Amino acid sequence: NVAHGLAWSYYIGYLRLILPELQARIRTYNQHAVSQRLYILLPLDCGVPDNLSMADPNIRFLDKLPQQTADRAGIKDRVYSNSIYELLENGQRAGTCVLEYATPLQTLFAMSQYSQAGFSREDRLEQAKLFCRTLEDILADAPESQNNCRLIAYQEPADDSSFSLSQEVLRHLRQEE
Amino acid sequence: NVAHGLAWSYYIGYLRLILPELQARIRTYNQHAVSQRLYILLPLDCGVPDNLSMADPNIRFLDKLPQQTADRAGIKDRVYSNSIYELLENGQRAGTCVLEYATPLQTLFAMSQYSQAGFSREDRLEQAKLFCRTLEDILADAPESQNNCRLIAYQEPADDSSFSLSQEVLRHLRQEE
Repeated sequence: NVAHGLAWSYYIGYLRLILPELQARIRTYNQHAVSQRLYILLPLDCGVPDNLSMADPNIRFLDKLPQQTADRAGIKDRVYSNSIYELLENGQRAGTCVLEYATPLQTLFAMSQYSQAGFSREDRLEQAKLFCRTLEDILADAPESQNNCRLIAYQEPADDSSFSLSQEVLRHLRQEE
Repeated sequence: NVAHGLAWSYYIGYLRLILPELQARIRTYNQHAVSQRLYILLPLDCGVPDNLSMADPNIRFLDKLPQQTADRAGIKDRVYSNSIYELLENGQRAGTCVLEYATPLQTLFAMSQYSQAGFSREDRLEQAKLFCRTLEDILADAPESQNNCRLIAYQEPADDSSFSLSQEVLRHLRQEE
């Protein structure tokens, strides 16, 4: 269903455009240290806040990369931007990386709320899973992915406290070892 | 099929974000004249070149609007940009407007070429039509659309010369009368 098109659109109109130029952008910043790879958050609840420091204050915005621009579909200098965050753990800087949510999941969340979209609110989790799975299969085979990015899919427990998002990211970041 | 999700995603992650701020952006430019409304090109052949002056040299890039920025899905200051074109007719400036292609149609075109996307190349025209139709139905009811934008859907003849894209746009622009 809908997650398949959105996963493909996310690759085609974003990942395949930005991944081949990412390492080069990261070097340039590091002169003027940031881990290689784009870390893409995939919350299966589709809860995508716009400010990441509100998902977890241990994720703390540092800076932006150098913008990448390109002429796209009649738009001159369409801008692709990405943000660099520091991951904190017990008050210590434990990691630095380019981190963001996968925006199509916010697009599934919204769809589920608009009547005329014929997308039922209880189909969210199944579409989110389909989106993650489609996207992994795309990136296994993707020439533009060689390292390059890491998917961080997760599901919060029902419905207690704990869950650290920073710790979730820190786990994958440490793996890169 | 896939065009439904893409139309909804186009509204949700773009049109509903940019249309409420567009008129205000157009006034600001006009101080430092451009028709109101975003003109969105919908070629049913899904042929979306990146440079519009290559679709028709009578469409000639003038300037960009003031960028609109917002914090979106962990990205700080994601940038929405739009380009202003002059429409020429027999060497005379006949119109000035903010013009672009609908990018999801380029996303359908690409999908049709990747084997693993299970999207057959001969289903393009039917998905393009579905995308246009879904998008019109979204924008009939859309509070964010009140004027605001104009869809210009068209299909080139098989397979002679003529067809002017500038003339196609000029027709809808003149209607706004």
